[PDB]
Amino acid sequence: RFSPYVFNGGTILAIAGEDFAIVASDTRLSEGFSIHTRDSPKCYKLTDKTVIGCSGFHGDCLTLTKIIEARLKMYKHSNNKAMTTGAIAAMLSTILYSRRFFPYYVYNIIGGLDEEGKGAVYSFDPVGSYQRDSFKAGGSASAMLQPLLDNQVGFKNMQNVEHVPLSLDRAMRLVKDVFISAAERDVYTGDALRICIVTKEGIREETVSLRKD
Amino acid sequence: MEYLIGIQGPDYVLVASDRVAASNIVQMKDDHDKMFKMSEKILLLCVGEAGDTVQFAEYIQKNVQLYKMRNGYELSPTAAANFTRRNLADCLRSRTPYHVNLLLAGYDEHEGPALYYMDYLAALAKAPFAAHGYGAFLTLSILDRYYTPTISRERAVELLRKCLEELQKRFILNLPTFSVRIIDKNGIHDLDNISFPKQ
Amino acid sequence: SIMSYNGGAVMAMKGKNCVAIAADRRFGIQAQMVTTDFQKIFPMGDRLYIGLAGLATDVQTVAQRLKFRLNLYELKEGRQIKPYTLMSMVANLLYEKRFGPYYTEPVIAGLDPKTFKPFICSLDLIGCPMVTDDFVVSGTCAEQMYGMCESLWEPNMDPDHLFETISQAMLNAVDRDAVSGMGVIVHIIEKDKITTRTLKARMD
Amino acid sequence: TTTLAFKFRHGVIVAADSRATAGAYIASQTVKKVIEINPYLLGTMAGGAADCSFWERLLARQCRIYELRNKERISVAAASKLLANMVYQYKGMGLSMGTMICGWDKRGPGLYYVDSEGNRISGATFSVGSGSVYAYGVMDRGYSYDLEVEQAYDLARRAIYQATYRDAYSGGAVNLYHVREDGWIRVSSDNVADLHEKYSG
Amino acid sequence: RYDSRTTIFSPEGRLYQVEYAMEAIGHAGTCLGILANDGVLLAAERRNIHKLLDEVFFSEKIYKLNEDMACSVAGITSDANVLTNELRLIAQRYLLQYQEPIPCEQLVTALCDIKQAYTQFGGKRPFGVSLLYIGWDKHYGFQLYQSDPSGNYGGWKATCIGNNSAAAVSMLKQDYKEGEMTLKSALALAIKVLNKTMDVSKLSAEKVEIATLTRENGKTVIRVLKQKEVEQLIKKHEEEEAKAEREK
Amino acid sequence: NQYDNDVTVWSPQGRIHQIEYAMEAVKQGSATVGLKSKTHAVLVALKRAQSELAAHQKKILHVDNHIGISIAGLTADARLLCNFMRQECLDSRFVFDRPLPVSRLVSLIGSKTQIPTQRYGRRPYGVGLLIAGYDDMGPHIFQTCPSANYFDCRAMSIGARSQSARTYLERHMSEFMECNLNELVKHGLRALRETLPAEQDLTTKNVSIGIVGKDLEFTIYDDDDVSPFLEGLEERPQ
Amino acid sequence: SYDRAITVFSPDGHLFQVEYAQEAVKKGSTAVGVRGRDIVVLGVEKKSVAKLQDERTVRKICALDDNVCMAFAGLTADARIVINRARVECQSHRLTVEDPVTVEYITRYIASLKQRYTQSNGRRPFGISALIVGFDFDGTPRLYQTDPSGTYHAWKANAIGRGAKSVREFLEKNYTDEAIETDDLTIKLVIKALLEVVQSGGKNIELAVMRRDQSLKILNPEEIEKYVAEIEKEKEENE
Amino acid sequence: YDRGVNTFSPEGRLFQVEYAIEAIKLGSTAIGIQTSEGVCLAVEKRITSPLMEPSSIEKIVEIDAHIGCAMSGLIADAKTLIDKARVETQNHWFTYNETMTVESVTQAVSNLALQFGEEDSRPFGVALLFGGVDEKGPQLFHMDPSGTFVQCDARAIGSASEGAQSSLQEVYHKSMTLKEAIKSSLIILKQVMEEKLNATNIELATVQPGQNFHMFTKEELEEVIKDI
Repeated sequence: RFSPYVFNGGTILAIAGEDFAIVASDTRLSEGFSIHTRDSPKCYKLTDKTVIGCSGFHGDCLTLTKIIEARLKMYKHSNNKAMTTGAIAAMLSTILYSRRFFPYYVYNIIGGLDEEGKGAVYSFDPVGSYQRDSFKAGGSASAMLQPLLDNQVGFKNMQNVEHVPLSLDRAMRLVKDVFISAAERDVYTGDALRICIVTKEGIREETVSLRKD
Repeated sequence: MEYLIGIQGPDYVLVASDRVAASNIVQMKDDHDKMFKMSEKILLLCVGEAGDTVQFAEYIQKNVQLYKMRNGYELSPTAAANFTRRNLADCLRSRTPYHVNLLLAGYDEHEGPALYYMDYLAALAKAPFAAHGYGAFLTLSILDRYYTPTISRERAVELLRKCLEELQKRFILNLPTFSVRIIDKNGIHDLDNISFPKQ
Repeated sequence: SIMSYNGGAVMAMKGKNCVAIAADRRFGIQAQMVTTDFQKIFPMGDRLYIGLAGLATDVQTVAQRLKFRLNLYELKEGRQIKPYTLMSMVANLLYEKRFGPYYTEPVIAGLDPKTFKPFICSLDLIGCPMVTDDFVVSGTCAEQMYGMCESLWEPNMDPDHLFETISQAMLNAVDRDAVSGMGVIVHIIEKDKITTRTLKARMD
Repeated sequence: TTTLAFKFRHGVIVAADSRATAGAYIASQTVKKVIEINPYLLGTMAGGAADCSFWERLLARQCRIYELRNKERISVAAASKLLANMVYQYKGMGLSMGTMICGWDKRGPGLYYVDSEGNRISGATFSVGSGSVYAYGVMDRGYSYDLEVEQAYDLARRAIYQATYRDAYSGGAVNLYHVREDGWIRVSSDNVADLHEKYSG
Repeated sequence: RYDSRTTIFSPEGRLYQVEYAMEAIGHAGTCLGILANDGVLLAAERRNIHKLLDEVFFSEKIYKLNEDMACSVAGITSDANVLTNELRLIAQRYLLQYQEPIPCEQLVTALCDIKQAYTQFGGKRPFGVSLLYIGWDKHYGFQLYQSDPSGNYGGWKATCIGNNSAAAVSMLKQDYKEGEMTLKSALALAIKVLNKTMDVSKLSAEKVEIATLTRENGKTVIRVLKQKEVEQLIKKHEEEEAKAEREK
Repeated sequence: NQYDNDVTVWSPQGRIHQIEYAMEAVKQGSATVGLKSKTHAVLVALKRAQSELAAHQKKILHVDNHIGISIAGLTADARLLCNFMRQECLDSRFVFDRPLPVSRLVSLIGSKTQIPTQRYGRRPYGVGLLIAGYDDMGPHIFQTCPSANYFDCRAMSIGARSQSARTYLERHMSEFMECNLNELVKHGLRALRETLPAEQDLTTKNVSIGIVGKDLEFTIYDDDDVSPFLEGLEERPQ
Repeated sequence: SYDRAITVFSPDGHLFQVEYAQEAVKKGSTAVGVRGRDIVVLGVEKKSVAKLQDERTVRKICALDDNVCMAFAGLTADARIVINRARVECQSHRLTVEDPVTVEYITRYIASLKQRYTQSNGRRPFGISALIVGFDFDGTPRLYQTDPSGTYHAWKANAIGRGAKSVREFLEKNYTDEAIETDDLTIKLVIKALLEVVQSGGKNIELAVMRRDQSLKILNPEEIEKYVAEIEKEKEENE
Repeated sequence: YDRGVNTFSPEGRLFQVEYAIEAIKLGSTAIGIQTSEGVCLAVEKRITSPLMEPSSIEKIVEIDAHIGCAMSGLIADAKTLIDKARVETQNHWFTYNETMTVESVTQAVSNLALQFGEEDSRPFGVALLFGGVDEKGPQLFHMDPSGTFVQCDARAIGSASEGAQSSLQEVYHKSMTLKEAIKSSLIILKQVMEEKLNATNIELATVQPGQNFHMFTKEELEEVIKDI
């Protein structure tokens, strides 16, 4: 009989900097044991200071993206201003709970700048609970990225090591190293790496190739 | 699971319940009350599900008080008992069935004292004594042994104490304390609490 | 089953100029009794009774809904109700719950309001009327009640022997049943008076 | 998941862990399981993340309107009752909620317990969670109504530590709040690994 | 003017449509109930007693309603049949709910809330019907009540109808009894009051109606007493006139 | 005079007076002028003060990234049509993922305003909408009316004493197709200064200018950015 | 000229059909009420029994809940709907929120129910005014009042009915800033206030008090006759 | 044609809503002034009786903990507008974790006042003054029964409205302070009311950026009046 859900894969990474935010994802879209395309990024520029990532079931990712982009315009003409980073995370929690008994199969991470100019990363669940974190990794390779970033960013289980804040250039090579190691052991990850950098001067993009198998 | 008792006298109604609000292993509350003063001569005992006990019995509680304020006088215990049966049976073949077990205790100025039994399928009865829960099995044949239709209110408390010591002996649950009421021509009087030094 | 949740037995029997009806007294859950004074025969006007058996919820429910419609009928019309008319009234009430049905099987017994003519009938749980000339039975212990009435019934019987026949039919059949008993009440009515007797039965 | 709450002479003590998992996978270690409803009310999170997050935020939406319409704060028994009726309409549909309500009232302290099943009870001591049953015994061995303020801080901090030791679904940090007559106050937030060097030493 | 619908006040509190309905009942029949210990009674008048009718019901003004209550009627007959079928349907809804008869006051207020509700809602009419109440209950015994088109009511011990027979209320006070209120003492008072108000002399039995309600062995029988015993009740009062002229 | 009461009632001359009266509500509002080139469509409005120190009431309001409208008439019917206007613009973005063609959006307005001009129970919308936009075939200048007619045009002025603005537009409409924004804007606001009494001048605090372009999103300039537009002007020949 | 509608305005901004509803209040019997230290009291006048009816069905003083009272004016039909509706709300409040009902909450329900009942055409407004007296909200005595426009409002001493202007002017020169303690003194203030009745028969006063802890205490015409005697005892000092 | 909200004139405009503007005129006066230090606000009570309890007459209500209010005209329609204005600020915080701006409060309020005959009743009879300090600093706004919404720097409405405006335009300038604007406001009040100005005829309400509390003055008001 008909089943309404299917898994598509994907891996989303976000790191809250001191005055920046980095959002990274792969561009591989798959289903079962087939590859649909090798060019399908998960980054979405909502505003000039907020980028969202959407993994999971791809049909709900296309729907939920267009609902949020409609409500950005509905906020603005009612208030003569744009939404903040924390306002979007409060709005998204009500949208995800609004279909509590038929849930979206989407994992969400919002990264961007606050009103003070600092980094902010909000992680989500498919029902709508959230919290502010410093770094999260969502998607199929989520278990292969969280223990390594605890060592490098959080400095957990380390002795006699000072807590220097992560610079921008050091954070770029940490993102480029974790996706090489994750594409080796995971099958839902590869073919590119789209990286979005959110600073006070706009949004930069950068693409790094991976292995194509 | 929890226990009720319904000893009826010639001019009094002796009722008692337990004080346990357990959660599946633990005992969260040991002074819980299951006694609802519907009016100045009618009590209410309720045993059932988690939310269905509080939601339904307070719906009856705040509907008999409406009859008192609007008509100036008080319901009889028979008419109050036969209104509670109407609300289960009407709300039984629906999406929200209430799963509670009740017994009603009332005194009338013209009919004397009265006791009514209630199933979770809304079946009325007029009993000289009644009980509920798993402890209803072990205790009612004791109460069937020594009952007399002309019994004093002092022997009924002694018969109630005989009825609860065997529930202390051969029943697996703990049940340490038991609150006791009494209803007469003067109203609802609160008797002393019943506890058990086991060994 | 759902019918076997509380038990019950209702019997009616036609005589010469009179008619009798009897039922049990036991109220109880599946194996545990509660009381021995549960009413299962309800007067609906003079010289005309009704008996109910089945689920104890629908016994008390239908007997109040039928009383709701009877009093509205006997005020729009100054006359009383005919026994054929009540059978059509009950069959309408059960068929409205075609797919949500009440779990009872009514038995109607009574005399004609003008003549002395008796009337007995029984219905199903969805309202199939069935009139007879000798007896109707309903309840859980139905098969035991057919065995007693097919052998003891006589066509033209005085109220003396009609009482003695329905007494031996109820006592010997309900004592074979397990979930029915604890006392038997018998109503025997006629043109002049109504006689109600209770029998000495086994209380086990 | 392990929360507890107990009231005494000087108000109410609230304590909880900070670990939220997903199957056998730990999601985070910094989950704030005590939801700050008002400056005079506190709520907990026990069973279901978004279920305890949404309906207590909806309760905080309701208590503010009650303050504006009546020029007076809401009572503790009122807010626990309003939460019980909202969840009861979704009975059987599959909610999970086992929160607690704390706060000072005109009658004094206040402590109620609300389930998703429909249980609304008062009391003096409570402990909710998967590792809740490990916390009842160590609390009741040291509980008294006439405990000191610094003594009550060490009792709840001990009881969360013994619960996170035996349970696998409990760990992270130990939050600790204190409800005073005027309003609640944040006491501290200590790591479990820091307490292990303190308690075992 | 202000003779529009009933949902508009006059310049000063004088709902004119309600006042027009409360004056319409004076040009109608005549009904009265009297005091009684251990009983109560009603008395009515047969209008248009032309010799080509049947009277197959033999009860026209009086409608037995629950089991121990009846009522008179006065006003527009089109609205009369609506209220009686509604009022009987109230008492059986109460009886289905509590399995006890309706205690004779909150039956009246149940109708009076319906009769009021047509004075506030729409462009229609109020009920142009006033009517009486007799009954017995557990709490107060024998009772009398008086309906109005506005939904107002009130208990009484003896009352009647207005512009037809408003002079009878002066007679009920002048010949008032209190305590000595047996049924035979009240039936003699009833035929005397209907003698003057019904302007047709000598009081033929086919123009009147008498209904009683007693309390017998806990059954509360209701009597609509037949025309044969009206005859010996009238001729008793005709004899008392010939006895009263001995003082002259 | 008995025919002058409802929208339903026809006249013995064949003219419904209630539609004829809603035209008069348009003349109560202030003047506003819209025009276009081959590449750029600019509409310029005129603010009106309420008191000596309250803020001036705004006229031009953003709708979409390629559509902006002006206003003249009732403010009650203004925001009621705006909420209908914004809902239709984002439905094509949500369904078709394209911006609306401007010519077919206005046909939805004439279907919207037709029902309350025929059925009893709702007055006609007293409103004077000027519409500028960009479909795939260049700029457009549209006007509407409470008689539910919509007129495509290359220049239009409606509102109080706007006849003198129309005379300036007719003798300069040959110059509008070629000139760019540095004078196309101040071709337009030379038409507003004849809709003024001859003693006061168009200042920086009482005028709004909205520009939507072929490569330019619709942008509203007011009270600070009007000064690069009001520079380089002559006075009135007095 | 133009009234005949509750939705139209006057050329000087009035609602005459709302203002005509207050004219129907002035045909009612007067009822006064004061608050005191602990005991609140309210009394009514103009009983006027008519020799042939029972007087327990003409009652003007009712209780909504266990610790709140009610006195009204206007016409008797519209009061019965408002009383019967307010008994439901002061009971359904207790079911949804487990507190007892404050005296302030029930007056906002009566005013708001009379509010929306004025707005829509074809709905004749209530021609009654009410006095809500209750020392319920945590030992604090209060009394409010209503209006046919739907404006709940708080006084400290009140008079309504046919002749309220004389009594309200009387109480301003009589209600001392000295709080009337020894609550029979406060009851004697009402009997002195109700002494300016339309006829002042003496036996036409039905005073009802409440000691803020018990239920309603309807006074008998023997205790009230004793308070009428001591009012004449203080009147002997004029000579 | 002057008794219907569904009927135009040969000239233009209602009369119906024009008659609703006239209902404001028989109210009480109220003055609000916007200043860079915050927004002060004053009103006149017109207490009728000494037995009449004074704090049951509201003219300043608290919409939110950084937004005040003022009213005139019909009291019955005012309590309807205050109700949703408290709810719409509360629904916005529920779904955005932020405070609704003072301008966008009245956007929600004006969306229902223009619904009197525009559904599928009568217009309201009350003007409102909204003062508050949002992220754009202190603000002061004004509305009407016709839904026409505008920002004002210093506004006086109610009875004595036009007579206050002429004197109020004289002394206002941009570089005011808050304590200067408070004593400047009630010089106007004692010139436009008929009773002698004391501590019981008026009441004040202020709002500051760092002092979002205290939209009321409690007897401090006696200090301001004694130094007039």
